[PDB]
Amino acid sequence: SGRGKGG
Amino acid sequence: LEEQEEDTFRELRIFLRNVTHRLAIDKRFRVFTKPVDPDEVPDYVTVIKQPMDLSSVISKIDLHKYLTVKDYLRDIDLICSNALEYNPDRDPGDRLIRHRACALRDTAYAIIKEELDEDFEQLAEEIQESRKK
Repeated sequence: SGRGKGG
Repeated sequence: LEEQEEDTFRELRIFLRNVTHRLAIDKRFRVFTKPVDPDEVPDYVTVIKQPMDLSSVISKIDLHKYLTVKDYLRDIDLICSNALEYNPDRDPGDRLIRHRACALRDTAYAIIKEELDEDFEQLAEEIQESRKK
């Protein structure tokens, strides 16, 4: 995974 | 003559435009209607080699890049699989985007299952086969 959105 | 082959692909593109429009106006799939923006998600390109989204699918339909619904679904699957590969499962936003990716996949397959004539699809796949020769 990457770090994810909204960050 | 071989006009019949081009007629098949023209009808296929019209069908694909219709399916894609229904996906793109579904509020659940807004997040997949534009490419992921590296300015908002700077690590995206370090995870995802082949980005895809519904606006790119529409461009590809119009430039004749899909000769079969199989190849179209390959790109719907890629939207979903990119989203499940990139997005972790740590907060409610992550879970929402992951559930939306699966629903995009499931919705597209269900429309296709319901509305696509199998002999029509098979003809398109076999023309593509004969053009590979």
